[PDB]
Amino acid sequence: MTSIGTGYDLSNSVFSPDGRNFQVEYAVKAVENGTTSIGIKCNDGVVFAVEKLITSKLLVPQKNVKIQVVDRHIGCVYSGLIPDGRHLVNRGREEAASFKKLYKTPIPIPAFADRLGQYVQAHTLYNSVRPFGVSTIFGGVDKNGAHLYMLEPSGSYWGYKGAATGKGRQSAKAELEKLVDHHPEGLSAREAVKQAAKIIYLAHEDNKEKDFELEISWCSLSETNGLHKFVKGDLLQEAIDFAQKE
Amino acid sequence: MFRNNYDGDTVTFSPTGRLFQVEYALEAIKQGSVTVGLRSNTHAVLVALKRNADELSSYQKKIIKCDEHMGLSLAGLAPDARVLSNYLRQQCNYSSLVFNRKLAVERAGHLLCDKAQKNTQSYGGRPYGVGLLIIGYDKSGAHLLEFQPSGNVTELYGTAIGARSQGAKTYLERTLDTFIKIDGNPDELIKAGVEAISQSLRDESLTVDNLSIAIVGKDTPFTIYDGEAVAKYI
Amino acid sequence: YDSRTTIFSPEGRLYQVEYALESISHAGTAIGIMASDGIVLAAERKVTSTLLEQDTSTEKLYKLNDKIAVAVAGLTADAEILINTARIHAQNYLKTYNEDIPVEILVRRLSDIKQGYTQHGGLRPFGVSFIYAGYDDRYGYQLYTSNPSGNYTGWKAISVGANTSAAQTLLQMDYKDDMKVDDAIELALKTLSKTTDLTYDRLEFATIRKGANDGEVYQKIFKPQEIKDILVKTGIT
Amino acid sequence: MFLTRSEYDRGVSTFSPEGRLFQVEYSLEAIKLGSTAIGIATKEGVVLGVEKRATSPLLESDSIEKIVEIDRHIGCAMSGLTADARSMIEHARTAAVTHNLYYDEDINVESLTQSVCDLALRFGEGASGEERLMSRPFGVALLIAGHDADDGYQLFHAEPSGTFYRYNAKAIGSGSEGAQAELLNEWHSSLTLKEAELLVLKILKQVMEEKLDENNAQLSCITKQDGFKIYDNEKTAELIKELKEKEAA
Amino acid sequence: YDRHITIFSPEGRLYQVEYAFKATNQTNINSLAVRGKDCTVVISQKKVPDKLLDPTTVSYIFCISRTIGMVVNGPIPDARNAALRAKAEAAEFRYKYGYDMPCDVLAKRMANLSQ
Amino acid sequence: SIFSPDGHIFQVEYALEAVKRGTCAVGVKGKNCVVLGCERKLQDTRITPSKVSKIDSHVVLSFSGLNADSRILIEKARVEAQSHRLTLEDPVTVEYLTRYVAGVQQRYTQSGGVRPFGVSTLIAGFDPRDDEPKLYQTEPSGIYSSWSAQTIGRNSKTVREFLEKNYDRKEPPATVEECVKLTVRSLLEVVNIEITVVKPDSDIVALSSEEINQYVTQIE
Amino acid sequence: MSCLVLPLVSVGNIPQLSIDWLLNSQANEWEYLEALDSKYLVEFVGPLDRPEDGSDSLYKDADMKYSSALEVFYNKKRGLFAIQQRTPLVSVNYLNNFIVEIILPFLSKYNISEICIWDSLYAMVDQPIFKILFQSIKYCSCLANEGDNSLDSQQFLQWIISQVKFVRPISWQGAYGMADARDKFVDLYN
Amino acid sequence: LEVCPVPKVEFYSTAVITTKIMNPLFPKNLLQLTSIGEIKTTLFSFPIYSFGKTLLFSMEENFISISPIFGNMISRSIISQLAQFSPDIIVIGTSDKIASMKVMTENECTLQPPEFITGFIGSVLTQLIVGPSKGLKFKCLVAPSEGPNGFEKLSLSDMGSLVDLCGQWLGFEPSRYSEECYRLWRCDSAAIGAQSGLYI
Amino acid sequence: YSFSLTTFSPSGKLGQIDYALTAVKQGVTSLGIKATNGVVIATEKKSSSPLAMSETLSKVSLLTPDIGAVYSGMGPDYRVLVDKSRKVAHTSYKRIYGEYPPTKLLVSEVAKIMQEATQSGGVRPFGVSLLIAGHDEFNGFSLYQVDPSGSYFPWKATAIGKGSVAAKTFLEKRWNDELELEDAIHIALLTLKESVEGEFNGDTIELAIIGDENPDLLGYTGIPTDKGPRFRKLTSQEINDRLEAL
Repeated sequence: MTSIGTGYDLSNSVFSPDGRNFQVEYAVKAVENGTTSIGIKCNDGVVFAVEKLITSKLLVPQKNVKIQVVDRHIGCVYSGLIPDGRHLVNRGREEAASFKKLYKTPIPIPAFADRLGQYVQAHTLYNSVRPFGVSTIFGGVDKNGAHLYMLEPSGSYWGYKGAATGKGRQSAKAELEKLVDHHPEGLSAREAVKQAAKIIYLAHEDNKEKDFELEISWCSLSETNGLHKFVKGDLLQEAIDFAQKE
Repeated sequence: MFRNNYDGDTVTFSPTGRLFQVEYALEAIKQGSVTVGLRSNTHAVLVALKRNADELSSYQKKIIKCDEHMGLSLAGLAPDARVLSNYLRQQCNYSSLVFNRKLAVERAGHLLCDKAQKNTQSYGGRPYGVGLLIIGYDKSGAHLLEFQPSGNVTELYGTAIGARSQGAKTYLERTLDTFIKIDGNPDELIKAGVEAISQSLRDESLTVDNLSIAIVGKDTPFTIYDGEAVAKYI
Repeated sequence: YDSRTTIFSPEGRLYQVEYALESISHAGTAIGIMASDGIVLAAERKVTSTLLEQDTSTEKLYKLNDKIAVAVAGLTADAEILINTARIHAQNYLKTYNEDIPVEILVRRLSDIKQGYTQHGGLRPFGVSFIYAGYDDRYGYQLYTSNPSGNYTGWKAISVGANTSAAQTLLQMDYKDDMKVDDAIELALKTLSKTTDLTYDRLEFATIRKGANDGEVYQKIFKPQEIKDILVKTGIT
Repeated sequence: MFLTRSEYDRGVSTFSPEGRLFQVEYSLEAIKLGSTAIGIATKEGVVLGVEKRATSPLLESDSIEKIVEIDRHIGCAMSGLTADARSMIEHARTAAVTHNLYYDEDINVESLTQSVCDLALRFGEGASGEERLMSRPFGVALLIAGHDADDGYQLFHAEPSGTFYRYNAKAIGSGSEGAQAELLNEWHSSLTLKEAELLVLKILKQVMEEKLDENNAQLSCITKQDGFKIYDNEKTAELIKELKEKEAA
Repeated sequence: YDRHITIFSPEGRLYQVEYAFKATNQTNINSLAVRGKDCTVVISQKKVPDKLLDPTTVSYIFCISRTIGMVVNGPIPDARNAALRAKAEAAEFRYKYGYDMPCDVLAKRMANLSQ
Repeated sequence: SIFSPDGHIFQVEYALEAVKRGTCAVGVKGKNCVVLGCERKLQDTRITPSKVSKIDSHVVLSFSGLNADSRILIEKARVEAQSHRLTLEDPVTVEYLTRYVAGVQQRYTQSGGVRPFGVSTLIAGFDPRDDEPKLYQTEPSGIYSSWSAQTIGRNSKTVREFLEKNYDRKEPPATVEECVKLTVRSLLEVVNIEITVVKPDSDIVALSSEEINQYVTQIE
Repeated sequence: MSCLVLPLVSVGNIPQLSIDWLLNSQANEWEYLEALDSKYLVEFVGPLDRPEDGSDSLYKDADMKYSSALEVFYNKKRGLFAIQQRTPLVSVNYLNNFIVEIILPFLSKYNISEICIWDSLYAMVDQPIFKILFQSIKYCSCLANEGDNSLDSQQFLQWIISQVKFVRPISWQGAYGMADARDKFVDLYN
Repeated sequence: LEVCPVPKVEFYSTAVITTKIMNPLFPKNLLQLTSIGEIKTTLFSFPIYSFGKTLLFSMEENFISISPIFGNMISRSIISQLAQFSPDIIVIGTSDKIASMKVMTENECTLQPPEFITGFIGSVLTQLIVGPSKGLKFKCLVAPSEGPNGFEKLSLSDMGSLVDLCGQWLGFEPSRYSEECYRLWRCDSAAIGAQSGLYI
Repeated sequence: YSFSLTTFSPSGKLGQIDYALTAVKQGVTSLGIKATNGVVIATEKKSSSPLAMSETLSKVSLLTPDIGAVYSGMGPDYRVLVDKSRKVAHTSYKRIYGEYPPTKLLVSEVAKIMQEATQSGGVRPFGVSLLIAGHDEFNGFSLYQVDPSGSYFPWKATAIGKGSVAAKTFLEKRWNDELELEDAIHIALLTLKESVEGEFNGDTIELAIIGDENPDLLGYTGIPTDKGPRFRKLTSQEINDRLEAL
């Protein structure tokens, strides 16, 4: 804003005279074209959900899975250039394994968050690479409870109560905010699942032209014993029915 | 005009967050000739139209076996296709030697994705400018995948890529309900495929010289039909 | 594109080499004159302040070994790098053969180093030209130059640095094919006097000649006062 | 809506907006700069001929070497920036001899061809993922001629883009547009080696500015029994005589 | 070149460094550090407007070692890059030299990396 | 960047531009010899590097173009000549040595961060145990070829036209003296001149200014 | 009264882009007048551009179907002449020809009291010295960097005007390609 | 400096004006081409053709060697000499500034901004629309291309479209004409991506 | 960036070295004066905030016991050169001979370091000029300037940085070849007083001498052959002392 930083936006890791890196902000524009994804921190866990656009009926349903697991206890979902997202998850898997190998205990969530962050910011350091074209929502359970994070193309990340990214992010954030206001005492994991389905459904009105498929996962002390699991079967359908009623 | 400033390498976002070098790579596929993939629950099939340079030349192979239960078809840069299919052959082989395990098609797609992705994020090289249709038969049944220059791999019932491929792709959407049910009937799945690719012909006809067909399925290893082997379907 | 040092121009020219030569043509002038029984090196100092410590330095002439010296024109710090490789090359040859290095062999090697920078590697060439004065038992007294092109040629007399064409003209005028080392000195001083944009504090001076006591070869890096006393006796006082 | 300059064609790794690698297509263009080379395959062998194109009477045309043996059963003709053929030829010979050391058999002609094309790719990523061996594509092409037990007499066209086609007859280098068109009309499956030999001279005489003799043209062939032979001036001049005396018609 | 990489401008300036200084104010928060008789206190503003954030994870202060704290002015990802580096330097120092890295020594070390 | 749209290689074509700026060099084959001639102050020339270099006892190389570039080729050639003696137990043929030298040149046109040699060369002499004079020319591109007589460098187009109408392959100069003279003649068209005579079985001799002056004056 | 604005073909094509902002933001007060001889230009034939706001197509002649390399435009009110130039000079040598045979005569005709010249400059003899010698004159360069100067050009025109609502020519919509960007994104990364 | 010289240009029913890239559309025998010359100078020349009741003006372009000033002056002559005979004009060429096949007339511009046409057919069309001798009736066939002038590359689709439309306008039969054109197209470097085996 | 960033321009000049000098010319004045029985080097201590403690920084640095340096230009470039200079004195000299290098050779090593930054790929030249004062047994006292190019000259006295033109002039008038260290110190102060805008005391001035051996700074007794260091930096107190009775 000057959205276009003429003369300073032609290569990564260049500071504009106002101290911006335009390539990183451009990488953000690609993230904003992606499908909506969200995360909800709940009482003893975290829930993930993503909008999957049915571009053609030729897509085979329930294939083309977007949510990924890292180690056994961490989920990742991202919006934007999906292959950048897999690339980042591959790195996270090595970092996790490497931590677990020296220290034996599974990588704690804030520790995992910073491994991804440093790697992502390392890609804003040199003109020989470009920034990641994804924002990533991720987290899980550790010895300190549930943690949920969002990580941007700059390498910036913070912990969240709820997180949304992608095309329908403004709508989703609004519902995430109502949710927060309405639940000072907390949100059960099962509740968060249903509420997550509703939110993805509302956000979809931005991509209303195309059909979509809902994908949901969670990690919860009481529901999955702190392991990452995909929400499936009845619980899934129950959330789908609930979302639709609204 | 503005695009001209941001499309120099794959390491540069445009102000709307496009990577034009990857978008241009997609266009390389349209310079290839059409190929179709489709499947039921028992078999997966590829159909390709092969080109010749003139009447004195051979027609160029479009279908490459990667293992007993997996192969692909290509449209776009021939060298790229050679590089990526050799890579797949190696990954299948690695899976067999170390694990005594056939590489799942879904896992093949992921490995392919990650390799192509790297070419899109670092200076020095270029995205792969070729499209791949991958068929296979593993423990979870029959599969068809489409590979894009961006690295993105998608699982589909059917699709078409290359020049004039829209016709076949429309025909496959239109016939979807029917071809996915062709089980235990490989010649019929092939007929559907030939019919689909036919929708992409412009004043040209399928011959024993230009038509290539591949099939894999339950109890059916990846097999490539060319020459007189394709006549029954013409 | 002329920023890039190892690529041809469309006329088959090498720009960085050419510009390095421009830089040298603005350096302090250096002369070298070969006599029948000796060689003379002279360099007029680029820098002049009254506060400059003129004695204890000599920063344009350098001994490479007992028998070979150089006069520099260009970036003095560039020179030092190549001077040091040369001294090492000369010592390796002495270590391998137990003989002193033939002057041309030392010269060719430095010329090869310069040449290298013009064909590969993307680094700027050295901004130096050298006049080599030396003696060996194969060719006796010798004079060579080398420049950032990596070319080298032998001379009976020669100059590098500023006003080179003015100097060359005078030397072409008053050079006898078989002079005496004391005359070549005089000629050198005159020629530097006719092109100076001239006192002892602005001069470095050296000779390589038969010691006359006896049969051996001697390198004298003239002290400041020595330069004075030789500046008067030739009537430049 | 303004006309501005385009850097679509500068780097070898750069796509044009419609998916072309222009630096690579320019290397394909380079073949035009070469002198004419022509290959013709029959059921009795493959004929390879070239225009020598001495640039001065002082050139000893005998040292113009644009046809070389790869192995006893494979020869080739080059056209373009021919100094680039050095590596390719070397690699081919090593491929053929290495295949025989390791497998006790002749390398199949297509394999050899595929092998030369793999080397050609080495300005970028190798077919097996190797890192680059050179800083630009070659600017030369090859007609590779041979025989093997699986596919008999074969003729291949190897491009500096690391791709190839098999041909029944093929002409490359300057003047090949017309030469190929003649080949389109005149080639047929029942051609004898002799006819194929004459058709090559005939097409060369047409395309060659200078008048055709045994010093500005060279023939050669591969037969299954005698393998690759470059013909000498004597034999070729005889063939040229027979061509003249046949065009009495 | 001189507007993009750390080479001299004709005025003998480094623009990318100057521009890097501008980056430090982008988070729009102030810090101050004060010394006591026997303590040092660092204080920094904390602005968490988005109510979806976990404010407890928002911090520009870092425990570098048992004795060294650091507060950063500038964007968090460059902030956390430096924090990680200093932590590693401080650990290596104690291992190699057998005593705790002094604050001024850590500062100099990071200054050098920066130069 | 590397190729023009019509397929030339830029740097290579620019390398040829360097040779054109170079001093004239020519070689001509006699019946039982090969002569090399080159063109050229206040400089010492008994110690100055000559333009013709022995590669082995029976083979020489001359050049036109970027002078300093030629030393790398001369050195590489001399080493290879010894390697060949060492491993094949026979010295190089002139043609072999030419391939080697040209191959080096070609390579420098296909490696990254490396400039092509701005020199063309004449390589001449007699194969071991053979008395047919040999003469080859190489170019920055790595092309090479055999010549009855050839010229490179500035005004070589003039000199070449001279040799085309004064050299007759049917009757090559029958004596070393004729051969030298024709070489001296060819140079006087565009010309201080060097001449080096190579006879079979290692008779390599550079003519002094004196004997050369006996030639030029008579011509004039 | 009368003033002609001559944009130069310079760094980032901002003069030309400036002209586009001016003429389309003032779609009502402006009219196509005539072509000038594109003899010394890379010659050009295009469709008729027309402002991004559904307003009128500045080409009031309902029979004219094409645009040209070199076009003068006329403000009925403020008495101004504006040249839009699609292409650059066919060579650097014919700049002299172009000024003499095309610019000067147009200046004589129509009796222009003053010409204003728009130019761009870039970090690394400048054309008006060529032009000037071939004579009230206003203006010259501006400090610029390519590319996407859709916003630099406005700020330039916002700057000159001293001394409104901004419309793009509908051509700008295709300045990143004709192909839909949303369609490309979904194909590649969905 | 001063004013530079400009190429002096020295000089039926249907006139076809095009460039050398479109040679495959005119099979020399099939329609029996004849010839007459055409020269220009500056301080180059190319042949005119007939077949046999229709003229063919095909300019040679070359980004590297032939300045567009020549084609500017050539277009200027060809159009002026032609206007005083009122023939029906056909212009055929390419553009790297267009996204699809174009067919245009004197009263219908199917270009959509910001698509446009240079350089020689651009010059030709400028003369036919603008400047003196404007008003002539023409149809214009343009195919998308890439590459510098004189080194253009086309898709096999677009080579096909050119053949249909051009044979049809010329009133030939879509059999022998198509077949003879494709032969010429495949021998041309315009299709080098397909002929090389690069794209399959 | 594997290519030189310092290259020749058509005038034959090397821009990056010139611009480096410009940075030097912009720096705070510093100077050196050589006496018969010592050398002095001096500079001003501009504190870029009053809350800053300038004592915690040092513009005059000991390189060996007998050699010290001061600078004008970019401070951090200087700091880094100081670290490199101390190390090279041990690695290329003291560890081989068991002796500290003589001044002119240590100057020569630093010159090499600077020359290298003007030729190696991917780097700008150093933006400092150093004055270096030393003593050694066979050459006695010396004084050198090293420039961003790697050029060095020996001085009897000189000044560098902002006020160097007037300072060099002042020094030309007052200098003679019989100054004793105390004269040279006095003259250095008077000289620095012109350049100094603002405060002028022992706290805004840094000053060191190379003079007599100080056995009291050795740190141990018992090796009588062991020479004390000749380098000594003057305290705030010592500098004020001279300033009052100026």
